[PDB]
Amino acid sequence: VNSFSGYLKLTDNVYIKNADIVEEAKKVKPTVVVNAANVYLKHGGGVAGALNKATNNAMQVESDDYIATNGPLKVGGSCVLSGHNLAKHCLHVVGPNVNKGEDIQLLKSAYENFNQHEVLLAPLLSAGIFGADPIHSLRVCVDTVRTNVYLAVFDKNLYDKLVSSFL
Ligand SMILES: OCc1nc2ncc(Br)cc2[nH]1
Repeated sequence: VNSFSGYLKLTDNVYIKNADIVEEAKKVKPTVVVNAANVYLKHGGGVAGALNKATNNAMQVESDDYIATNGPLKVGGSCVLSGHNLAKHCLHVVGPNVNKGEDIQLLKSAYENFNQHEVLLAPLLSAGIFGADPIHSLRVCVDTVRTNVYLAVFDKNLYDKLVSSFL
C-alpha cells in the first residue's frame, strides 16, 4: 500500500492521473520523482522548468555542479540527484527530443531507467515540448517499465485521450 490517490490502473504496474506533477510531488513526497531532463540538466521549461521552479532553483544549482563534475548525460540515460522539497530523490531521465532530431527508438532505453526503482512518480517521457506522441510514449512505458509507475498528466484533454485510446 502506498499514498498515491485517484489513479486509473492501466496494467499490473502502470497507473495514471490528470495532475500537476509538481503539486502531486509536494503532496505525496514520493521516494522518486522523475524529471523530463535534457542532457545538460538545463531545467528551462516543460516539466523540468516547473520542477526546478518549485525547488527555488536548488535543483538547477545541484545539476550544474553534477554536470561540471561528470559531463552531460546520454540521450536515453539518467542520473539520480536530490528530490529537494518534492521527493527523496529525483531521477533525471533524458528522453529523445523530437524537435532535435533524436531517434525515437531511444524512448525505450529512457524508460528502462525506471526499472531501477521500485515505485516512481513520473511524467510521460518525450511528451510535451520534447515533441513525441504522448500516446506512443504511454505504450512504450507500459511495454518497458516493470516497476510501479504513477504517471501524472498535466493536460486534462490529453489525459482523457490517453485513457480513452489505451489498449
Ligand atoms: O506547478 C506549476 C506547474 N507548471 C507546469 N508547467 C508545465 C508542466 Br508539464 C507542469 C507544471 N506545473
